[PDB]
Amino acid sequence: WMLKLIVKNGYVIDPSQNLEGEFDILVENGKIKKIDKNILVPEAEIIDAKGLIVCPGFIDIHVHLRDPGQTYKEDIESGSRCAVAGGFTTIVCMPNTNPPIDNTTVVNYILQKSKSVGLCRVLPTGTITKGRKGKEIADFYSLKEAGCVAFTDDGSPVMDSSVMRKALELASQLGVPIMDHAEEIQIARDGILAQRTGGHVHIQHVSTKLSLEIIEFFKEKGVKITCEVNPNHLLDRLALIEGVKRGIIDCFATDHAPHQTMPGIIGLQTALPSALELYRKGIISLKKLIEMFTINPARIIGVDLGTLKLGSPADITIFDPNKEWILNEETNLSKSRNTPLWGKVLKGKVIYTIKDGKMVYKD
Ligand SMILES: [Zn+2]
Repeated sequence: WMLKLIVKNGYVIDPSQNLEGEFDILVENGKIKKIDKNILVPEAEIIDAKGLIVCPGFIDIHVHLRDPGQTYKEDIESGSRCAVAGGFTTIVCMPNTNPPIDNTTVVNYILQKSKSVGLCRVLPTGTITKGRKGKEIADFYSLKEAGCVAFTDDGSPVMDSSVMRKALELASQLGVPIMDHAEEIQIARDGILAQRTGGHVHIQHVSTKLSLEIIEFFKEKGVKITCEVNPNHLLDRLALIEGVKRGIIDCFATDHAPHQTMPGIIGLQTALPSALELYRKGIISLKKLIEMFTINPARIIGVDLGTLKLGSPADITIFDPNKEWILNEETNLSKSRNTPLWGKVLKGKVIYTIKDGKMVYKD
């Protein structure tokens, strides 16, 4: 047993606290104890983070773990390993498993599997409708009480506006978001219903300038609408890039989508170097990049993660923004390989991931 850990010599960035600079972090018994220039205490393990960025552990709010149902493509274990290698300490799994996440048995399965794997926290979402069939609303209260943090029929958009409106009403009562998603009309419908219900809607896919302008319209009017983009897809790509620059897009989300034969691509391990390309091209600041992986996704799902506040669980990611590497058979932790980044030089690499004060990944 080791009780204390010092992360020394790193560049700490914690946007939730407007904190940034060359600081050490003292972790004691799994929680953040002190952040200061220079810390040294006896009987501590020391990580030397010189030349690295130290930030809250990343949160990935759109992952397909294919478990249950298609576990030859990915499973909770392999997806969890991809996630911590990518710097993520918390991942949110989508409910289009087989069977789908529409009852408490499936929720329990995912939570028990995740506890047995012991790498990142896996938060389940539930379906909006029973069987994702689009007709009959699921039991949100029971699903939420079992652990679901959001609801979506992901895979297939909810088509009936009356179903979406009911879901947003129930969601508003429970304080959780609905995740959704011809594109432009659906986003407008969701914003309008979010405004009328007081519900929070998260838009999972935006591909056009008009879509971004509509979202920004709703955000300016104070509607609880947020959206995401997959950094791996950024390299209407140019319109998306402007949306990121202007702050319309709240968060990066991988949409890790394992396949073995739009197209969905795997993404957990490459999210960071992809995002860092936007930083190197001057599209976003480093602080904004970290926000979009930490505090912003944390706020979208309403969890007290994505910070380095004192007393918080010590979920910490430590990365080298300039380290070149390649996603290939030597580094891939997924059961699938479906990404146009396969075999290409990436720049930016997680070096350590720490969850509850324990090193769960090391480069
Ligand atoms: Zn999806």
